[PDB]
Amino acid sequence: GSDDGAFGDIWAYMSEALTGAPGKIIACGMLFSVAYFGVVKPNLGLALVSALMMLVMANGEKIISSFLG
Amino acid sequence: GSDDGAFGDIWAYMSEALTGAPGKIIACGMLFSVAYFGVVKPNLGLALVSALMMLVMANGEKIISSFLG
Amino acid sequence: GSDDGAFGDIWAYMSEALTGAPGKIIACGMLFSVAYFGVVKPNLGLALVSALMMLVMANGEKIISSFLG
Amino acid sequence: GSDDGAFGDIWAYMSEALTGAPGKIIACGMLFSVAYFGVVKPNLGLALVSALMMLVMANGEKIISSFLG
Amino acid sequence: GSDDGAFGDIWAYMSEALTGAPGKIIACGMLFSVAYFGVVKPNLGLALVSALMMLVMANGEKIISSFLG
Amino acid sequence: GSDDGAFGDIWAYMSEALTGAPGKIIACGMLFSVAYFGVVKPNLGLALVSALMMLVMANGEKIISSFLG
Amino acid sequence: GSDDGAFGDIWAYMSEALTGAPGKIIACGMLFSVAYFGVVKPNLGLALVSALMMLVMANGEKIISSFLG
Amino acid sequence: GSDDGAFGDIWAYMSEALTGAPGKIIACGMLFSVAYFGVVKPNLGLALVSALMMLVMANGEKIISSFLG
Amino acid sequence: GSDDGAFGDIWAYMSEALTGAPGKIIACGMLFSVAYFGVVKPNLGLALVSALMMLVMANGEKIISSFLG
Amino acid sequence: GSDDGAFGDIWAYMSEALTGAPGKIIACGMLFSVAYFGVVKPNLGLALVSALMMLVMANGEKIISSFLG
Amino acid sequence: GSDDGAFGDIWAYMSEALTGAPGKIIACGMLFSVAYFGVVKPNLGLALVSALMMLVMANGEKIISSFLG
Amino acid sequence: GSDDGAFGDIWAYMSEALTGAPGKIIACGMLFSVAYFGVVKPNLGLALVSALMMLVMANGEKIISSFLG
Amino acid sequence: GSDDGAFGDIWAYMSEALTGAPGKIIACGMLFSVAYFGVVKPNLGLALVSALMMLVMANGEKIISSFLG
Amino acid sequence: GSDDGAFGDIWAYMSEALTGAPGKIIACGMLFSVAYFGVVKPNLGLALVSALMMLVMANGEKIISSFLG
Amino acid sequence: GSDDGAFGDIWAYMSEALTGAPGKIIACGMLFSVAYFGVVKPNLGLALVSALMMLVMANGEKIISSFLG
Amino acid sequence: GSDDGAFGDIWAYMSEALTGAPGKIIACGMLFSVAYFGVVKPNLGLALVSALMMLVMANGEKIISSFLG
Amino acid sequence: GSDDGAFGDIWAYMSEALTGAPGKIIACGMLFSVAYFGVVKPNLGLALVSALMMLVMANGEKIISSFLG
Amino acid sequence: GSDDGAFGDIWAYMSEALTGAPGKIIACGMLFSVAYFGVVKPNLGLALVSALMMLVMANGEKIISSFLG
Amino acid sequence: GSDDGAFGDIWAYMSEALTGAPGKIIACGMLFSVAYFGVVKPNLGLALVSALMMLVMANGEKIISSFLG
Amino acid sequence: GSDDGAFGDIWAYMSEALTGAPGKIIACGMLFSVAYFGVVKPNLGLALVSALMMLVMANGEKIISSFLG
Ligand SMILES: CCCCCCCCCCCCCCCC(=O)OC[C@H](COP(=O)(O)OC[C@@H](O)CO)OC(=O)CCCCCCCCCCCCCCC
Ligand SMILES: CCCCCCCCCCCCCCCC(=O)OC[C@H](COP(=O)(O)OC[C@@H](O)CO)OC(=O)CCCCCCCCCCCCCCC
Ligand SMILES: CCCCCCCCCCCCCCCC(=O)OC[C@H](COP(=O)(O)OC[C@@H](O)CO)OC(=O)CCCCCCCCCCCCCCC
Ligand SMILES: CCCCCCCCCCCCCCCC(=O)OC[C@H](COP(=O)(O)OC[C@@H](O)CO)OC(=O)CCCCCCCCCCCCCCC
Ligand SMILES: CCCCCCCCCCCCCCCC(=O)OC[C@H](COP(=O)(O)OC[C@@H](O)CO)OC(=O)CCCCCCCCCCCCCCC
Ligand SMILES: CCCCCCCCCCCCCCCC(=O)OC[C@H](COP(=O)(O)OC[C@@H](O)CO)OC(=O)CCCCCCCCCCCCCCC
Ligand SMILES: CCCCCCCCCCCCCCCC(=O)OC[C@H](COP(=O)(O)OC[C@@H](O)CO)OC(=O)CCCCCCCCCCCCCCC
Ligand SMILES: CCCCCCCCCCCCCCCC(=O)OC[C@H](COP(=O)(O)OC[C@@H](O)CO)OC(=O)CCCCCCCCCCCCCCC
Ligand SMILES: CCCCCCCCCCCCCCCC(=O)OC[C@H](COP(=O)(O)OC[C@@H](O)CO)OC(=O)CCCCCCCCCCCCCCC
Ligand SMILES: CCCCCCCCCCCCCCCC(=O)OC[C@H](COP(=O)(O)OC[C@@H](O)CO)OC(=O)CCCCCCCCCCCCCCC
Ligand SMILES: CCCCCCCCCCCCCCCC(=O)OC[C@H](COP(=O)(O)OC[C@@H](O)CO)OC(=O)CCCCCCCCCCCCCCC
Ligand SMILES: CCCCCCCCCCCCCCCC(=O)OC[C@H](COP(=O)(O)OC[C@@H](O)CO)OC(=O)CCCCCCCCCCCCCCC
Ligand SMILES: CCCCCCCCCCCCCCCC(=O)OC[C@H](COP(=O)(O)OC[C@@H](O)CO)OC(=O)CCCCCCCCCCCCCCC
Repeated sequence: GSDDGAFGDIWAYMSEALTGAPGKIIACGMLFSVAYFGVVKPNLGLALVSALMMLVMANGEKIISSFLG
Repeated sequence: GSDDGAFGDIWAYMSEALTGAPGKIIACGMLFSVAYFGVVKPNLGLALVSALMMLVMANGEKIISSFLG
Repeated sequence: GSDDGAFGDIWAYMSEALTGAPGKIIACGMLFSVAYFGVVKPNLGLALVSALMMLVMANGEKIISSFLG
Repeated sequence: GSDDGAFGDIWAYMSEALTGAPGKIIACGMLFSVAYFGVVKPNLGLALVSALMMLVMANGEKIISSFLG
Repeated sequence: GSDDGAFGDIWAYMSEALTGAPGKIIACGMLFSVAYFGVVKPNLGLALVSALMMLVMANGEKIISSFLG
Repeated sequence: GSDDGAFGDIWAYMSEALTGAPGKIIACGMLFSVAYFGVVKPNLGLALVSALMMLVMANGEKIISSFLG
Repeated sequence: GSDDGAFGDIWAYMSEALTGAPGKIIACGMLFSVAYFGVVKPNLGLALVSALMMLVMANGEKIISSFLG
Repeated sequence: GSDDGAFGDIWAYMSEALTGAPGKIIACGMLFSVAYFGVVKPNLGLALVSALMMLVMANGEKIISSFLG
Repeated sequence: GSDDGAFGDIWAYMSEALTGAPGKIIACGMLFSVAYFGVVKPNLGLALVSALMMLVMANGEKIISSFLG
Repeated sequence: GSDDGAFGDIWAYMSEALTGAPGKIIACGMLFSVAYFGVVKPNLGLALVSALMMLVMANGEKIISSFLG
Repeated sequence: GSDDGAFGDIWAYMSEALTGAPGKIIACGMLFSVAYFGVVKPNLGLALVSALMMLVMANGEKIISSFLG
Repeated sequence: GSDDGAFGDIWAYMSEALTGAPGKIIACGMLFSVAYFGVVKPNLGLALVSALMMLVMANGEKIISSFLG
Repeated sequence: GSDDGAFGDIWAYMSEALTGAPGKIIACGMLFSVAYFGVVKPNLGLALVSALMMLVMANGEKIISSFLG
Repeated sequence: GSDDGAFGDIWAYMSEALTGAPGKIIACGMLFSVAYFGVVKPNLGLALVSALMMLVMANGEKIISSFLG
Repeated sequence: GSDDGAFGDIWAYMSEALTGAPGKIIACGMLFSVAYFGVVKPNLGLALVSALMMLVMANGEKIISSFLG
Repeated sequence: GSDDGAFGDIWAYMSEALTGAPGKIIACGMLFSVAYFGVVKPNLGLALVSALMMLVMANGEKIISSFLG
Repeated sequence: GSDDGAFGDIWAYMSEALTGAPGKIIACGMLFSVAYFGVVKPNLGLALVSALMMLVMANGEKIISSFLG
Repeated sequence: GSDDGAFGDIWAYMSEALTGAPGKIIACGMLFSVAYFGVVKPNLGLALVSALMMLVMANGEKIISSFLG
Repeated sequence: GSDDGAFGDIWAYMSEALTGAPGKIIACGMLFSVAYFGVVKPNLGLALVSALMMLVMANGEKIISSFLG
Repeated sequence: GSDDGAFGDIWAYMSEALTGAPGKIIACGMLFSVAYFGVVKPNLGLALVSALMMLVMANGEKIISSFLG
């Protein structure tokens, strides 16, 4: 695929925001949810799941560029 | 089928955009939705489903050209 | 039925366009809709439905010629 | 009824065109509409309805000749 | 009523044409309209209505002769 | 009521067609719809409903003749 | 009211046809519509509504004669 | 009922297609849906339901001919 | 039933794809789901259920051809 | 079955990924879950279950190709 | 209220049919639905609910005559 | 208000029919609808609602005469 | 305003009929409509709306005389 | 109640089918469901519940005739 | 009850399949489940329960025919 | 509040029926449900809850009159 | 409360059936459940609970009449 | 606000009916619904909610007069 | 804006009626609707919404005068 | 209580089956369970408990008839 065109700026902004401020906000929300739901039932496995999800988010642009030429 | 004609340019643009900027934008939206919905209920299977959907998108032009001569 | 006559050219163009550029454009639109609606609710069954619809489109001329003599 | 007379040629042309080029054009339009409306809401039942309508078109001359002597 | 007189030939021609070539042409037009309007909104009930109308046309002479002595 | 008159032939044809070819076509359409809608959500109760509807169709002439003298 | 006069024959024919051949034809049309619309959405309540309507038709002459002296 | 008439060919085609190519296509769609929905929640009871539905389809013509004379 | 006709090609493609590439893709999805859901709760019985479902898929064409003549 | 066709690339990618990077990621997740759940209740049998599941994953393509021709 | 008048026959027929053939048909449909829905989830309480509904139907005329003078 | 005048007879007939034959027919229709809709989803609360509606019908004349002097 | 003049009698008759026989007839029609539409969908809120409308009708003359001097 | 009338044949067919072929089919479906759901969780109490339901089905006509006069 | 009618073939097939191939498949599934669940917790009582369930399946047709006349 | 007015009769009937025949019917239904649901899971606490609910029903009119002046 | 009225017959039937045939059927079901669940875990206390529940059923009418005047 | 004017009588009637006969009827309906829905699922919290709603109804006029001057 | 002019009286009446008799009538209707819809589904949040709406109505004149000079 | 009525046959069958074939089957299951669970831990007290349970089953009809009049 080609990253340029009429929608090149939108794709660039989305890719930068995936690991940028919106992605960091979503990760912080994940951490907040993990901490909050652990008040009654402490479960640190959800922290590992959130870490894996943040790892996927960090590699989301690479996966998208690999699958879509 | 024949890729040329009066609508050849439209079909060419659509095929290139399927794996181009609009397709990448839709894939990034899929990743964003997967990350967002995992704040409360972490589910990494939806990431696999999104990967399969991006794989289908990458092969969409081939499928269309195979089915429609 | 007879494929010739005053409307022979129109019927020929429609039959060729069913599996030609307009049909391919409609199939690409189907794929785009399937990818877009899967952002929030990933459902790969709609991809199978779209594949079946493209299969019907590929055989549309044969069905029409079989039913209408 | 009698197929001859002053309007025999018009009736003959209409009967031949029902399963001829105009009928095939209308059937192709039915297929195109079914494919187009399935982009957002894939519904293959309309394909069955269109097949039944083409079956009725193929037997339209027989029905007309049976009802009208 | 009496079928003879100065207008006997006109009445005879009209009665024969009701189920003859003009009636068959009108029935074929009904079928064409049913097929055409079903491209966007497939509705096979109109086919049943057209069949009933052709049944009425086939019995039009009998009804007229029964009502008018 | 009286089954004869100017509209006796139309009523006779309608009564015979209720359990005849058009009624059988409608019943086959009911079966096709039941089979088609069961692809995604298998529901055999609709088959029982269709059987009851065909039973009503078989007794439609008797009901009409009983209600209308 | 008085059933005789200049329009006595017309009123007599209408009253006899209400439960006669035209009324039976309308009832058969009701049954056909109920069967046809039940192909996609089986609803046997419309059959009960049609039965009530035929019951009203059977008593239409009595109602008219009661209201109009 | 009588299988002949103006709509005899349509009824014959529908009856043959119920257990013919369209019926087989619908059954294959049932099998595909059963296999697809079993990816996340394996449920082999739906396979039994589909088998019963195909059994009903195989006997649909017999049921219709029994109910409608 | 008869495998030929206007829909013979569609039925042939569906039957070949049931045990072909789409069926293999669905089976691989079944295996992926079984492996993924076993991360937290290892359950190898779902593997046996998936094997039985693939066995049913392999015999789907035979079952359909046996039930539908 | 045939591994080629319109969906040949998708099936090839899925088969290679079953024992490739996604399969290895799922196996590593299995190991992580086994290690994590053993903090409070050490149970090494789940390690054997995970080893068996990885063995099934390694032979998943062979099983699918054997069952689906 | 008064049971006579222009609509006396309609009311009499409705009251007799409430506990007559149509009411018995509706009760048999209730029993059939209770038996059918108990295939997957056996629930005999719905049988008691249906018995209570039939009891209400048996006393429907009395209730209507008591409320409406 | 005054119950006499040019429209005194119409008002008297309407008031008597509210709790008379037409009102009883409407109440019987309510009972029939309650029984029919309870075939699939037994709900006896609708019977209580219908009883309340019949109670309102029985007191409709009193309410109208109280509000309108 | 002044209630006398050339149109004093018409205004007096209209004001008396608002809460007189025609108003009572309209209120009875409201009650009949509420009872009839509640056969399929029992909704007693429409009864409250009708009561409010009758309350407005009872005070219509006062409102008109207050607004128009 | 009276078993005769316009709907006497429908009621007779329903009563005979309650303990006839459709009732036996529903009972066989109950047995199949009991056997199938006992693969993972063997529960023979559901067999007793199904036996009680078949006992109710055998006495359904008697119950309906007792409740509805 | 009567084993013949429109649904005689369906009932015959279901009765033969209860102790035929589908019943044997369900029994083999019962045995497989008993063997599989005994890997961690060996319990041979479930084998006796499965034997009793197969005994019930073998006598299912007799029970159904005894309860339903 | 005032118990008289246009709706005095409706309120009186509702208050008398709360502890009258409809209230007793609802209480008997409560007892029947308690007995029925205790077949599998005997729970006599629901009997105490039903007794408390009947106590509330007996005092419903007093509560309503106390809250609403 | 008053046992008479429009719902007097329904209340009488429910009260008689509480200790009549339906109540005896529910008690027999309780005994059957107690015997069945005692195959694996013999517990005769559930028999005492069922006896107490039958005692409550025998006094249900008295309790309802005492609470509801 | 001012309670007088052209709509003073309507407002006075509505305020008196809020805690009068219509309000008492609505409260009795609330109690009936609470008792009815507690047959299957006894929930006395809905009684407390209904008591709070009646408390709000008793103070509705005060709230309206406080908010609207 | 200026409150005087040709339409000063109309604006004054509307502003006074917003918090006057018509506004109070609308608020009482809101309370009645909240009480009525809470019979089946008790929801006291709608009471808070109605209170907020009455608060907006009380400040409607101030908002209008602030926005429109 | 009365043993007759609409449910007299069901109650008679249940009472006869309590000490009949189903009761004997349940008792044999009790004996089989006692023998099976005694392989590892021989406990003949469970045999006495089963004997007491069979004694209760033999007197179940008497207890039910004594408690329920
Ligand atoms: C960075 C450090 C390493 C990362 C952490 C290690 C992995 C941790 C996972 C196991 C923790 C176990 C205790 C969890 C506690 C727990 O209850 O988890 C709950 C969570 C949800 O799982 P299910 O939906 O199966 O849960 C159903 C219920 O059990 C609800 O919990 O489990 C997972 O997410 C497991 C899947 C992660 C493993 C699968 C990963 C492979 C799929 C993704 C591959 C990439 C796809 C890319 C797409 C673009
Ligand atoms: C690239 C790496 C390999 C790809 C990933 C591996 C496959 C992953 C699938 C299983 C993950 C299981 C956990 C998911 C978590 C989950 O809940 O998923 C939810 C998602 C939606 O499934 P349903 O609509 O059945 O879900 C109903 C509810 O369960 C909602 O979840 O499941 C799927 O998409 C399964 C279908 C994928 C498998 C079918 C693929 C074959 C059809 C497409 C073939 C191509 C068609 C082409 C048309 C042109
Ligand atoms: C090429 C590979 C093989 C093709 C793919 C295999 C078939 C896939 C179908 C099942 C996927 C199930 C999951 C879908 C997910 C899903 O939700 O689907 C939604 C889609 C719409 O179905 P309904 O309108 O019943 O849906 C109502 C709601 O459920 C909305 O989804 O379902 C279908 O299209 C089923 C009908 C396809 C099967 C019928 C085919 C036979 C009719 C056409 C025969 C030809 C007519 C020719 C006329 C000229
Ligand atoms: C050649 C292969 C066999 C043909 C295909 C099998 C029949 C397919 C019908 C059912 C598919 C169900 C899913 C459809 C999906 C669907 O939504 O359909 C929509 C379409 C329109 O129906 P309605 O107007 O009832 O729909 C109202 C809304 O539901 C809009 O859909 O339904 C039909 O056409 C049903 C009538 C066909 C059955 C009636 C046929 C008998 C009348 C014609 C007899 C001949 C008259 C001759 C006059 C000369
Ligand atoms: C021949 C064998 C015996 C016939 C089959 C047995 C009856 C089967 C009915 C119950 C199956 C339950 C599962 C269905 C699955 C289901 O969902 O059904 C859907 C279908 C539509 O019902 P509703 O419109 O209430 O459904 C609203 C939604 O639930 C949509 O399903 O239900 C019925 O048709 C029930 C009415 C049949 C019973 C009423 C019959 C009495 C009225 C007709 C009397 C004759 C009138 C003659 C007029 C001339
Ligand atoms: C050929 C081999 C023998 C056939 C297979 C044996 C029967 C299998 C049924 C039980 C499997 C249980 C596990 C299923 C898993 C399951 O969840 O099923 C789901 C499916 C839908 O049932 P419901 O709509 O009750 O489900 C509501 C939810 O539970 C959704 O599942 O259940 C049925 O279809 C049961 C009805 C079949 C039995 C009724 C048959 C009698 C009616 C048809 C008679 C012919 C009518 C002819 C009209 C022309
Ligand atoms: C190729 C090797 C042999 C195949 C594997 C052996 C059979 C394995 C089954 C037992 C494993 C037990 C542990 C599973 C672990 C487990 O939890 O399973 C879950 C799965 C779903 O069962 P249910 O829906 O009863 O589960 C409800 C909950 O328990 C969810 O698990 O169980 C089955 O699929 C049992 C039915 C298979 C047996 C029925 C087969 C007969 C019906 C199909 C016959 C063909 C129909 C053809 C239609 C065209
Ligand atoms: C003749 C023998 C005696 C009759 C049977 C005894 C009563 C049986 C009721 C309890 C069985 C409990 C297990 C059911 C299993 C069950 O799930 O039931 C479902 C059914 C529907 O109830 P809901 O709509 O509350 O259910 C919501 C969900 O739970 C869906 O089930 O429950 C009822 O019908 C209870 C109301 C009957 C009791 C109210 C009767 C009083 C109102 C009618 C009075 C006459 C009005 C006349 C108007 C003209
Ligand atoms: C004679 C015996 C005593 C009468 C029966 C007792 C009252 C029964 C009501 C509750 C049953 C609850 C279960 C129902 C089951 C149910 O689903 O009901 C459905 C039905 C419709 O309510 P909605 O439109 O709120 O329903 C929306 C959806 O929930 C559809 O059900 O509910 C009502 O009618 C409640 C209103 C009756 C209570 C309001 C009465 C006060 C207004 C009328 C006052 C007179 C106006 C006179 C104007 C002239
Ligand atoms: C012919 C031989 C004698 C028949 C068998 C003996 C009765 C067997 C019942 C107990 C078995 C216990 C183990 C079951 C295993 C089990 O889990 O059962 C499940 C099944 C469903 O009960 P529930 O809906 O209470 O279950 C909620 C969950 O526990 C799901 O199981 O239980 C019943 O059906 C009990 C009701 C039968 C007893 C009530 C009968 C009286 C009502 C019907 C009277 C006739 C109404 C006629 C209307 C026309
Ligand atoms: C006449 C003799 C004395 C009456 C009986 C004594 C009270 C019995 C309650 C405890 C029995 C415990 C075992 C039950 C077994 C049981 O499972 O109960 C189930 C039932 C439902 O409770 P929940 O909805 O909390 O249950 C959620 C799940 O646990 C389902 O059971 O519990 C209650 O009803 C408790 C509330 C009664 C106590 C609250 C009463 C105060 C509120 C009503 C005050 C009047 C409001 C008037 C409005 C107009
Ligand atoms: C007179 C005696 C004292 C009154 C009773 C005490 C309060 C009872 C409430 C708690 C009972 C809990 C168990 C209920 C059982 C239950 O399930 O309730 C269901 C009912 C509906 O609540 P939701 O819509 O949140 O429920 C969603 C689902 O849970 C459906 O239940 O809950 C309430 O109404 C709670 C709100 C009452 C508390 C809020 C009051 C403040 C708002 C109103 C203030 C006045 C507004 C005036 C506007 C003009
Ligand atoms: C006087 C005492 C304090 C007032 C009450 C406190 C506020 C109560 C609101 C929350 C209650 C939540 C439970 C409700 C239960 C509920 O279901 O509510 C339903 C109602 C309708 O909301 P939607 O249309 O979002 O609902 C869609 C569905 O959920 C239908 O309910 O919700 C609201 O009105 C929320 C908006 C109020 C909050 C927005 C206020 C700000 C906008 C107005 C500002 C002034 C505009 C002036 C223009 C001139």
